[PDB]
Amino acid sequence: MEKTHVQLSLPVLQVRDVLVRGFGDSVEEVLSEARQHLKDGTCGLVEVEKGVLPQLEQPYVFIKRSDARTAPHGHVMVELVAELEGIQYGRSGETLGVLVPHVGEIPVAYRKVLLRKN
Ligand SMILES: O=C(O)Cc1csc2ccccc12
Repeated sequence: MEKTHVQLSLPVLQVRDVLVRGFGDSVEEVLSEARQHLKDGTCGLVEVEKGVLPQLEQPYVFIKRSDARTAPHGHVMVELVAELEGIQYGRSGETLGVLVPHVGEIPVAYRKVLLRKN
């Protein structure tokens, strides 16, 4: 069945290339859709710098580090946290980036993660 964590290599996208700038319209929807796109191989990652979040659509889905002691098989352990109007749904570690749908944009790198599914 579904293991608790899955190894994934996520394409890193530049913010100005992203065509679909979020996963939906509520905290529960964006987390659900993020998880579905991760399962389908159609999720990208944008690294957060000044100017990035105002160019994307709320609610946001972040991947954040879930454990800063080890990174098994060269993949950092992460979990999902959503944000709407400055309030976060989950508490976790440092942000690795914001997740968005991937619809064919050309990435600039890949980020290896070990994702906690739920
Ligand atoms: O391990 C799998 O084949 C399933 C899977 C890959 S990414 C993700 C995200 C949420 C729920 C399930 C999954």
